Amino acid sequence: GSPEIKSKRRQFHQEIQSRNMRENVKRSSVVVAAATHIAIGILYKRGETPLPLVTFKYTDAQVQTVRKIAEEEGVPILQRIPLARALYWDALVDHYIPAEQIEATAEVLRWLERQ
Amino acid sequence: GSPEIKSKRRQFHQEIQSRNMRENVKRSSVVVAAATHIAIGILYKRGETPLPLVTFKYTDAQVQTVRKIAEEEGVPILQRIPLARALYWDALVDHYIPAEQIEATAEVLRWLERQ
Repeated sequence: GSPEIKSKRRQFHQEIQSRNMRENVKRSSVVVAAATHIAIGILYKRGETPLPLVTFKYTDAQVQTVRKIAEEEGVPILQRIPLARALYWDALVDHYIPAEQIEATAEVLRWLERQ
Repeated sequence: GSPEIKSKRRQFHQEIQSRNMRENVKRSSVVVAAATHIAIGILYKRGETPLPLVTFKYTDAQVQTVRKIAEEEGVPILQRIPLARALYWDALVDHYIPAEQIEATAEVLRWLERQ
């Protein structure tokens, strides 16, 4: 895949998703955020997901609502600006994380295990 | 305005816009892009617009379509990754550019005047 086809895949898999925001937050393990700009959902369940999965991407004021819902549902949210940005631009929703984001995502999930 | 209200304003002014992509490209002076990721429209007309105005923001595969339409309509497109990103995150559509982007936007418009 060319960068162009990657961009088509990203847009398509965003558009085909049929989940509301609460459902997306609730099914996530953790939210990686850049406050007021980005929220990315990550799902990782040992022996279910072979790798962390990106569940959602929201932006701007939607991040406020994600924070409100995450608090209600007991999903932790962490400020990781570079990871949030990289996943925003490069990840495909409902797919495993890109290789380049493995190290940073594992660091978040070690934190999550401690939480 | 707090960063939170800025994010609400960005999202609102995006949602209230009622223009299609061709109309947005056609009314722009130049498109600032990060290929396969971002396209931002800029309008600047001396004595009409006191400052450059952000006309649109598109992402992912939509950038391909913006490039196709820009070619048809004679609107130049320039790769400026840092400016495209900064406008993506911080600018309000249908408003003048943020102060921090004045220098980089003026550089693009000097180029445009030469074109």
